[PDB]
Amino acid sequence: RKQVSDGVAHIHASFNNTIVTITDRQGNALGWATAGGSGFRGSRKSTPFAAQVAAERCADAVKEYGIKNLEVMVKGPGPGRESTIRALNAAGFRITNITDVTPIPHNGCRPPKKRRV
Amino acid sequence: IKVRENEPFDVALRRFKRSCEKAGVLAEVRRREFYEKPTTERKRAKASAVK
Amino acid sequence: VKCKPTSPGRRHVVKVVNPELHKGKPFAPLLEKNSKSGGRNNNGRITTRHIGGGHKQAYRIVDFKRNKDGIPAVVERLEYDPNRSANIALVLYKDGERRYILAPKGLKAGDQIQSGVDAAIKPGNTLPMRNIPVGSTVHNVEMKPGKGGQLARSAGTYVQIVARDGAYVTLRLRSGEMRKVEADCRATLGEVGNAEHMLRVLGKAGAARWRGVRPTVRGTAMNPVDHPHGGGEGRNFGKHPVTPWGVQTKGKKTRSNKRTDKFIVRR
Amino acid sequence: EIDYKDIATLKNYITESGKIVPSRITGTRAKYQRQLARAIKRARYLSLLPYTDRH
Amino acid sequence: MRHYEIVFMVHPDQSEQVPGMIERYTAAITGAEGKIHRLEDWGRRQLAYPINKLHKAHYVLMNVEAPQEVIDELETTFRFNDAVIRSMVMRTKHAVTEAS
RNA sequence: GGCGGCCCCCUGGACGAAGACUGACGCUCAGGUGCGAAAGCGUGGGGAGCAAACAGGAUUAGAUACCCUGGUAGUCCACGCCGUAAACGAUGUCGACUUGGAGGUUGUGCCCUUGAGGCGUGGCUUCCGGAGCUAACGCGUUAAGUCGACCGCCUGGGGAG
RNA sequence: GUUUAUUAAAAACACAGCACUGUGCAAACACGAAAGUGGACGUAUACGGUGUGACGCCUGCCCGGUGCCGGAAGGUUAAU
Repeated sequence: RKQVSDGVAHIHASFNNTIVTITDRQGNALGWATAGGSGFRGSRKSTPFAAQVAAERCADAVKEYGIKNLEVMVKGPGPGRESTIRALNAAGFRITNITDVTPIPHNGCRPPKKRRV
Repeated sequence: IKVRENEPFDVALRRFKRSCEKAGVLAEVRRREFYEKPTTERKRAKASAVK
Repeated sequence: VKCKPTSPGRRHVVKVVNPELHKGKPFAPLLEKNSKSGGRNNNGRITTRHIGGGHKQAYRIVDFKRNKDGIPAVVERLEYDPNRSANIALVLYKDGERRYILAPKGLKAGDQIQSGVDAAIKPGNTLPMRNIPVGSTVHNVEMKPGKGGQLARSAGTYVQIVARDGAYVTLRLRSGEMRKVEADCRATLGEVGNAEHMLRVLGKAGAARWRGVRPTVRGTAMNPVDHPHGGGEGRNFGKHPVTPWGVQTKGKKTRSNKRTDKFIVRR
Repeated sequence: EIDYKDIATLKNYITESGKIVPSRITGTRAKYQRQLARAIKRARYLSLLPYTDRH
Repeated sequence: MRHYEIVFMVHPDQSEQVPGMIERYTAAITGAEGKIHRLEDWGRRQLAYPINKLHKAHYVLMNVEAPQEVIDELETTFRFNDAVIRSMVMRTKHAVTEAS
């Protein structure tokens, strides 16, 4: 229903959750899923079993848009860094690139301090 | 920070970016940075390493 | 008051420490080209603008339009204006004429005055903003593009040229920075002339508000024959708005011609 | 090695992480290294020494 | 006469505008009596970052023996020029005269 | 103290040197002169991101709480009364001190510069060496062992800042 | 002070700064049926609300209620 051939995988890895977010070769949405919202919502939803199931469950939908291969875009990782990559490729969407642009972020914007933790 | 895979049978050639940019950049920053007390600590560590 | 010349008030030796102490800006006669402002309110008949006391207006500076652009000019003096607190100055133009211009802080030497389409970027009469660079200071702004000076005075209202905004629809100003008016308007440069006469109290009173007028002083307090309040006995104590028209927030405008304000973030 | 025509031949001192390696590996005299350091600097800001892979 | 190593970036495809536009930049340097050690057409080369969207520039470098009275005028007439992507100025520790 | 990119101007300090010119015009200072980390006074504001107060959801033996989203001030400061506390050889002024020998660095004299610096040699810094001095840790000559010009502080509890 | 000549003669208080506030401008107000004259020969540091209580500090806090309004996620249920 789209025959785009090319997808662009924003792997929210993550520190608290897992959301594998596919946009098209231009930049609008294409297909997605998650761990926490699939049945896991609590202190249990970022786990290496969950992060692979997020990617596999994103692939069950993404298939309908006509898309065979992709790059990986890193702009906020966490547990687990390669797990969501392997899992789109397993589920047959070819990883032709990893774009590791990920904002640290750097000193002067000094991100949330939280509990001393 | 941009790295191909070829024929992609999930090759896992993606590994060499651990040298600095992917992996080393967390010395300061994690939630939160360290804020106070990391400056003389970098050169304190040079003495624990003499072995 | 932190500029120079700052001119400070006296020691506590008399009742008037302030007003302004500036030497070197009153002169006489009131020179050939001048006029005044007329009688008391006299609107015809039951007068709507309160408290009055309307003697001695008095004289005003007759130079508007100021469209004398590329004829170069030089500076004899600077003066005051008590209607606007302003740094207004005597500009001799080298065709054969003397004007009165809304000049900045210390624009004398007798300087290099000249303006217009492409010809200059200098201190400059009235200058089209489409012809010239970006800057913080602008001043005159022909309020709609052929009318005349939006600001007749250099009192600190920095109205600021932005660069490539919206096809020529520049200015970044006071109460609504998306005022959006065309760079076909004319500037002068710039908005700080007399800070001193307005960065401090002149008086409690001084001549500016008692020798020839009264200001506001009352509306609500005393005699219920006016405002919606309030019995007597010094109590008042009620719910009393500014009827029928409102006060401490509401807005008043719906429709009108131009009406270009576009975002107006308020507060 | 103070100026341009030599640092386009010395890009051997760039380790794979995209940065200039400590001279332990060959052993250069301080004057010569401290010359080449400023030859490198002008070639950095002018992109005539195009620093790491994507730039 | 500071030896200003100045790199300026103009619009990529205007190959017919730029030969004369170097004449409209050197015209400030000769005025000074200042003088050109090197002056390089670097061509339609690609960019390190996405600046002014056409992913190339027309790069020009020179090494001028020219006084401080020109460099804020140069800076201005690059900056006020809507065809100039970015422009930067290094100086001194002798002259460069050898091309890049 | 205290700045992190580079530059134009005013061009601090210096300080590596052929020397020239005058011969202690010197050192070192109290009252004062400048400077002045925390903070209040500002007077008008420049009004990201984070986070005291602000504002709650929440963990409730009371949280008057720490989370976590949201939150200013601190960021910094034109300009100026700023004393001031943790800026300790628990310590100034210093010249003579010539067993020293070992590094870390900077500039530099001399070499068929076949050379990783060889022979040198001040400065900046640290290492840590006898006779002595001496508790116990060891400090071991520029260091407390000699010799000294003062502008000093030093009047015991608790009375006090 | 000579202020409400007329109860008090001030033991009224007219000051004057200001956070907010009315209007991006045929600007607020409209006395007059038609003015566009005040404000203007003028811009939101001109001019008007509601006041201010030397001067300089100082304005903690506390939103249950009721103001002030401003909005739109959605229900009461009118011209249309």
